[PDB]
Amino acid sequence: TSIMAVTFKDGVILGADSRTTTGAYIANRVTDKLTRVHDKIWCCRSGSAADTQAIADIVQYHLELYTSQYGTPSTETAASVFKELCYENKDNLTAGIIVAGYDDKNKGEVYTIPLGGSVHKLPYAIAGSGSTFIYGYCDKNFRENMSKEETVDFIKHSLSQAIKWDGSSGGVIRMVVLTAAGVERLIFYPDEYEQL
Amino acid sequence: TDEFNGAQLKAVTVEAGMIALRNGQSSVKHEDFVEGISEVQARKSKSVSFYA
Amino acid sequence: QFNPYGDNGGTILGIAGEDFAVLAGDTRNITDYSINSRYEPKVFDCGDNIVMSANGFAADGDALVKRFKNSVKWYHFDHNDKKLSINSAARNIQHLLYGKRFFPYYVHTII
Amino acid sequence: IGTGYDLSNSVFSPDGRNFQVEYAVKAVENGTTSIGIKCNDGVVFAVEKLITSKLLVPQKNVKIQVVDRHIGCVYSGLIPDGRHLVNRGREEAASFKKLYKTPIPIPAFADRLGQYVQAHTLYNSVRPFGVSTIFGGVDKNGAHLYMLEPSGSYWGYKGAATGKGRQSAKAELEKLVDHHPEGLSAREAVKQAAKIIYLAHEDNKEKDFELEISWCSLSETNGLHKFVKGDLLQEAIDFAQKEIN
Amino acid sequence: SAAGYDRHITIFSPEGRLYQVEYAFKATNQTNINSLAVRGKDCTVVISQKKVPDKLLDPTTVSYIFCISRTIGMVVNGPIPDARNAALRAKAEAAEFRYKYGYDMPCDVLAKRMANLSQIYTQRAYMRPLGVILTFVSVDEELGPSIYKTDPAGYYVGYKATATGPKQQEITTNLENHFKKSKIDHINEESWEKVVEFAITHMIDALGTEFSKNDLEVGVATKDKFFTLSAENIEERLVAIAEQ
Amino acid sequence: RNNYDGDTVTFSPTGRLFQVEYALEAIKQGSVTVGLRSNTHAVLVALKRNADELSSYQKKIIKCDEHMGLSLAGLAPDARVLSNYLRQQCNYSSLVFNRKLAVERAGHLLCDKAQKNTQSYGGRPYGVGLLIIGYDKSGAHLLEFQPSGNVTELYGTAIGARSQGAKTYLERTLDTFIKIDGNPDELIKAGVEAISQSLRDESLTVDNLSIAIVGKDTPFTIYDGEAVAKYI
Amino acid sequence: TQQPIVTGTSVISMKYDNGVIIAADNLGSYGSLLRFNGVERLIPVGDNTVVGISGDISDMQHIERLLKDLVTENAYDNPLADAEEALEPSYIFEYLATVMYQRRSKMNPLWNAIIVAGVQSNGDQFLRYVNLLGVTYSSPTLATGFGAHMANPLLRKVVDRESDIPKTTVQVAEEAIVNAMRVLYYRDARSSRNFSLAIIDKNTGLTFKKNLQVENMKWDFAKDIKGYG
Repeated sequence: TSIMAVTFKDGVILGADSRTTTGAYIANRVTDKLTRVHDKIWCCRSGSAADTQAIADIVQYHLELYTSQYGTPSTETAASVFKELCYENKDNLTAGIIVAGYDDKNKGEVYTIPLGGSVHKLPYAIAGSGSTFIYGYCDKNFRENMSKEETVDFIKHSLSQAIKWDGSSGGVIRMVVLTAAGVERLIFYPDEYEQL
Repeated sequence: TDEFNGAQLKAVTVEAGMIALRNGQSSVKHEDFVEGISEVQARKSKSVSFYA
Repeated sequence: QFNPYGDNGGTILGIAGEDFAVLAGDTRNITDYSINSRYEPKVFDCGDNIVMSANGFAADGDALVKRFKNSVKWYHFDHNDKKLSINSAARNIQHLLYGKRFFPYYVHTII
Repeated sequence: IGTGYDLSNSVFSPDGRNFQVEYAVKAVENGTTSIGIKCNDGVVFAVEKLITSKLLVPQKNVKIQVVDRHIGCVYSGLIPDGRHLVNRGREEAASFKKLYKTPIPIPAFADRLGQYVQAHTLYNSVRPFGVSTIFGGVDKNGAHLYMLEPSGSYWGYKGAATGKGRQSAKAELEKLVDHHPEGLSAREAVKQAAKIIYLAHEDNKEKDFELEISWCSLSETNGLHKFVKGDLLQEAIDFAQKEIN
Repeated sequence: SAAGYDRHITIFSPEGRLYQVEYAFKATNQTNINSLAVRGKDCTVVISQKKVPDKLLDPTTVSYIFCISRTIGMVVNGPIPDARNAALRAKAEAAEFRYKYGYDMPCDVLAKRMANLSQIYTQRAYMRPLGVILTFVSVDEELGPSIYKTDPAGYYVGYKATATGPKQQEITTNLENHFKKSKIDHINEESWEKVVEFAITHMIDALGTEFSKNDLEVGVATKDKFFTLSAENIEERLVAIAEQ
Repeated sequence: RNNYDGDTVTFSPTGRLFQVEYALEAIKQGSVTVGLRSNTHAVLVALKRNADELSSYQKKIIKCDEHMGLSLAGLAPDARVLSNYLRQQCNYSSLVFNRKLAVERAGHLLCDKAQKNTQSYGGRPYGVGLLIIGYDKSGAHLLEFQPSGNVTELYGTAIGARSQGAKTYLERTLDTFIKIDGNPDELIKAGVEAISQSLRDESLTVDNLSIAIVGKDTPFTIYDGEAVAKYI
Repeated sequence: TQQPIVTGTSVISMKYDNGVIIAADNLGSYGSLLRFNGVERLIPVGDNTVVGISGDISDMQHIERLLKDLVTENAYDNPLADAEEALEPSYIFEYLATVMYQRRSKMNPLWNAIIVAGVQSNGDQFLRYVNLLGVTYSSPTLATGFGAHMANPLLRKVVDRESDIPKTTVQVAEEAIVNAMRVLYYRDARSSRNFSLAIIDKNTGLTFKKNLQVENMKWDFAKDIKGYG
């Protein structure tokens, strides 16, 4: 399952493949992997499904408190709590999570969490099992501060490639736009983007 | 001192000149006043460290 | 898996005279087929007329030697500066070896 | 009074209050003048540290202590008790830095400190604190100054004051709002702190004082806490000396 | 009288009364503020007094209405140490519940558990009552506008509208006149702005004291969000009344 | 009343503790000792008290470490527990950080330790003052420990019984003994004159003198017998 | 029990007369896949010290937060906790070392290769090795991982032994560090054309240089050969 988060001028758009695979049985063909931990922080899940579901829920207990008492958390702040959980479960679990979020003093930000407990700020991120086939492709077409439309077109294509080349990627390309505008869900069907 | 009212304060100073008179002095000093206080109280002036 | 015990070679040698004692040992320290350091102490004074050396794998050994150097400090302190004999030291090391018996240490010790 | 109320610190009187916490405050009265002067580009802390005799060493004891590298704190009242609350603040601060990978917000610090004080009124195998603590710094959202009562009450402060000579101190702060409606620059609020503490030493006049001033300012200390010392401090001394006479 | 009694919360009197608990109903008027919470038909409003008595404080930070969670507000009357302390439990139980049961915690369930916890603090004698009245407001995800007031003993009952603070009696009377006279249990507006305006008016009536934006702070729970109005947002409201 | 004198967790109406105040009385009943220092040297001179003349004295100097040490005035059991805790800290510092911990940094840990027993229900308070000396990279330091647990950095102090005449001596000669650096004999000399003045019902002997010295080129060393025969 | 996950490569250092140079690639490889390019791996501690970490990147981060807490710990109290009682590298060195023995003791090590480089506040150069296995030795020519065997001779022509540290000057040291950087780009799969170089000098302090490019590229014997085929 390939997932990604890429900055642009007005914010960050998170993209993903919503296929869930146990072996060569598809567990569910759809169903998001874009999981909110906050209104302006959303997260991307890949790897082991179970691990990745549970870990996010724990994080939401922490960031519920965070918002209530001590202000909004930043994208860094949400990532630092994932980073501790993944660090302490370095030897017990494996989770590949991209943290991206939208700010009123940074705009769109990307910090990716590898399978271990590191933290690595990048302005774009690719991860999962499906990502290892589109690394060369995304690299050519990345540029700084795109318009919203180009960003969307770029993510659509890159994820279609991962389905073409990997069986654990699939179903709809969901996108979560995070902007000053608000939150937009976006969905697209296979018929359109197979061509593109 | 602490919690010594006007009367008491005079009691220690006058008392401290008596003490000095016995020792061989004919004027008061700093140490003698301290000794005046140890009459108001039942504290021992000089005792070895093994309870104080 | 993590094997917590590496190896760092070296050779020390002890000779008891009859009014003097030497603890000697080479300064070559290795990891595989590299020479790490051209000069590496190995016999460390600990005072009271005790030199200690604990050689084999170097991490386990520094740690052994260090815990014993704390043991000198507490020995003076609680005994009103009693000097530690070579036989009392020998037994004392045995307590450090048995206290890391099921976390066994992999050094040949010569004092 | 007796009958609880002042013998135990979780027992309430018919007055709906606890008289031991008033007594906690009284020990603050006995403690010495400390101010914090909020500014629009920093925060300034000054303290009066009295000199008992001249055998004491100059500039080597304080009540200014730092948490992180950007939150200054100073306490007045009982000195060793006041040390331990800041120390407890550090242990708390460290936990925030571990989990969230970021310095503490000053309003985050204000909440955690007030929980620690309030806990020492819930049990009776514990003693309350008997110190106020002026604190604050600069963070994301700018400079913030808070002051904590031994009551476990806090509010934001454009000027905070505690210790014995605080009557003079509060009036001078309010004049400072009126004369400069931005509360003045942090550089000159150091000098302003020296003139305050010297007037506050007319309440403490029987002995000598040592003026220690510290700051943490957005661009005048480059967002970090440092001691105000050397030609900056010498200035404060001189301005203050000039202006009492 | 007193003979042990009042020094403990596990000591009853001849009457079975626990005296120390009654002292916290006297300890919650110690901030001198008064609150008003009212219901409309798409909101609950809760309004408390804002005392900034020294200009040495920042009028911003001053408040006793705290955001507990997305859908839950709360007003605190009584001491600042116990305000924060009750907010900690409330914030925490609200977050834990959310994650335990996966779903948001209603006004009533937050009100219920806070009281039980308080009760256990009266059962035991290493704890004490937190002497605050807490009034939780939410627009429910299933029962619409709601107000639950939690008293320091740990009684809880819902309300149409409620008042708290020392000067409660005059506010009780006003609010009785209002709903009796309508014969409906709520304010009739479907614009939440005029309900905040209406809440304001009642408050001025009941107290006898005209207000300013330095003497009010207003919390508004609407369905699916909560917000505390800033000083300039209140201000707008007052000039609608004064000249309608 | 002094019905606030029944607890350690109960402040009086004036905001005092009686427990900490009675502990000051215990210093006074404890044996006199003088601290002083110079940029390059620090000394404690202490009066070694016997219970009688079949009694062979008592050590008033406990060696904390090779760069630290303390002396006492007041309770002997109390000096013993806090010396154990302080020695652990010196070992700790040396084990984990390769470092001679600063005297003043050391003193904030001992201050807390005291206040632990002040905060808690049970735990005996401490009714001893300790004079702390050490010599690190930041030169000589002198701390005066209180039964409150407060820490005071001075160039010179005295505590115990009849110790006020030694403070009046040091004040006068304050600037004199500081400037003497690289000369331990003189600093040693000064501590003897101070504690001469204290005396009542006592005369200095060889075995009343215990001099503890650390400095620029000196380990923490306690001097006794034939080596204080040059300073009796 | 920590297994290699995300890995770096090699930290390279030497000593000269007035200071030391420590320098490192910027890389974060998962497997053989170069996942991250341009990962900072030198971490200043004050300005008297840089500790450089390669080995596991997750554990670099854990130690990052410990060194940050080291300065905070030092910074508490004293107006003389910063220039007479500034963090000497020897102190820094020991703190890491103690935590490795104990973590190792739990069959759960912080998986790292660590070289601490810096100049004391006594003025004396300190360059020393520490690692996951707790092995401690001081040598003037240090390198880690592959370069411990591989790129360590180059620096040893320069500094043979303990009496060759004075004979080396800043210029000779600085260039020697560059010649070795080429070796690691060329002949270890763990490569990065970026590197960082940090100068710690007694008369200048810490001067940090980020993203220097390797140069003197040699591939023209590649042109010379048609190989076998």
